[PDB]
Amino acid sequence: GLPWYRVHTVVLNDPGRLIAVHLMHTALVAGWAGSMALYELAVFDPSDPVLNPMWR
Amino acid sequence: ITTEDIRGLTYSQVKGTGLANRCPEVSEQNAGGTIKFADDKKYKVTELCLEPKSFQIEEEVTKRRGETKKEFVDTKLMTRATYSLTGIEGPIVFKDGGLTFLEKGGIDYAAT
Ligand code: CLA
Ligand code: CLA
Ligand code: CLA
Ligand SMILES: CC1=CCCC(C)(C)[C@H]1/C=C/C(C)=C/C=C/C(C)=C/C=C/C=C(C)/C=C/C=C(C)/C=C/C1=C(C)CCCC1(C)C
Repeated sequence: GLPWYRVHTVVLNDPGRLIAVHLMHTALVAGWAGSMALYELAVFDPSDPVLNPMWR
Repeated sequence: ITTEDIRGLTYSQVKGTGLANRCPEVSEQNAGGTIKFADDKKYKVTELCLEPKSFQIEEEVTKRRGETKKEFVDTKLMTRATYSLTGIEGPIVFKDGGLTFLEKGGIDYAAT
C-alpha cells in the first residue's frame, strides 16, 4: 500500500483535509509556544537582571 | 473622621464599611490649642490610635545567597483591614529630664 514515508500524501489532493492538517500543525505550534512560556515562567528567576539576566 | 462624627454614627451604619479601622483626627476648626501639663496634676494618654497608611519592607535587591544590599519596597496588604491600633493609654511621668509616655494598655498590636 502506501509506505510509512508517503502517508501524508493522501491529503495532497484534498484541500479541505489539507486545511485540516495545517490547522492541526498550527494548533500544535501555538500550544508549544504557550507551554514553553509557562515552563520558562515556572523556572525563571526575575530577581537579579544585571548578573542573572534572562539569557543566563 | 472626627470623634464628634463617630459619636453620631450608630454601630449599624459603621459595621462592614471599613470606618472602624480608620484612625480619627482633630478637626481644623478645633485646633491651635495647647494641652498644658499643670504641676500637682498627673496626666495620661488615652485613645492613642495609629492607622498605618503605607507599608514598606526592606527587601534584598537580588536573590543572591550572599546579598547584603537592601532597599525599602512597597507592599500589598494581604490581611484585610485589621491593622490599625487603638485604645492605647498610659501615664505621663517625669522619668527623665523631660516628660515621657509609657505604654500600658490598649489593642496596641496588629498581626498583619
Ligand atoms: C513544511 C515542509 C514540508 C512538507 C509540508 C512536507 C511534506 C511531505 N514530505 Mg517532506 N520533507 C521536508 C519538508 C516538508 N515535507 C524536508 C525539510 C525534507 C528534507 C529532510 C523532506 C524530505 C522528504 C522526503 C525525502 C520525502 C518527503 C515526503 C513528503 C510527503 C509525505 C511525508 C510523510 O508522510 O511523512 C511521514 C513521516 C512520518 C510518519 C514520521 C517522520 C518522523 C521524523 C523523521 C522525525 C520526527 C519529526 C518531529 C516530530 C517534527 C519535526 C519538527 C520540524 C520543525 C522540523 C509530504 C508531501 C515524501 C514524498 O515525497 O512522498 C511522495 C518523501 O519521500 N519529504
Ligand atoms: C480573502 C479570503 C481568504 C483569507 C482571509 C484567507 C486566509 C488564510 N488562508 Mg486562505 N484561501 C482562500 C482565501 C482566503 N484565505 C481561498 C479562496 C482558498 C481556496 C479554497 C484558500 C485556500 C487556503 C488553503 C489551502 C490554506 C489557506 C490558509 C489560510 C490561512 C493561513 C494562515 C493561518 O493559518 O494563520 C494562523 C491562524 C490564525 C491566526 C487563526 C485565526 C485566523 C482568522 C483571524 C480567523 C479564522 C476563522 C474564520 C471564520 C475562517 C474562515 C475564513 C478563512 C478564509 C480564513 C489564512 C488565515 C492555510 C490554513 O488554513 O492554515 C491553517 C491553508 O492551508 N487558504
Ligand atoms: C518554519 C518552521 C517550521 C516548519 C517549516 C515546519 C515543518 C514541519 N513540521 Mg513543524 N513545527 C514547528 C515549526 C516548523 N515546522 C514548530 C515551532 C513546532 C513546535 C515545537 C513544530 C512542531 C511540529 C510537530 C509536532 C510536527 C511537525 C511536523 C512538521 C512537518 C510536517 C510535514 C511532514 O509530515 O513532513 C514529512 C516529515 C519530515 C520532513 C520529517 C523530517 C523533519 C526534519 C528534517 C527532522 C530533523 C532531524 C530530527 C531532529 C532527528 C530525526 C532522527 C531519526 C528519529 C529519524 C514539517 C517538516 C510533523 C512531522 O514531521 O510529522 C511527521 C510533526 O509531527 N512540526
Ligand atoms: C524529538 C525532537 C526532535 C527535534 C527537536 C527536539 C530535539 C526539541 C525534539 C522535540 C520536537 C518537537 C516537535 C516537540 C514539540 C512539542 C509539541 C508540539 C507539543 C505540544 C504542545 C501543545 C499543548 C500542550 C497544547 C495545549 C492545548 C490545550 C490544553 C487545549 C485545550 C482546549 C481545547 C482542546 C478546546 C478549547 C478550550 C481549550 C481549553 C483551550
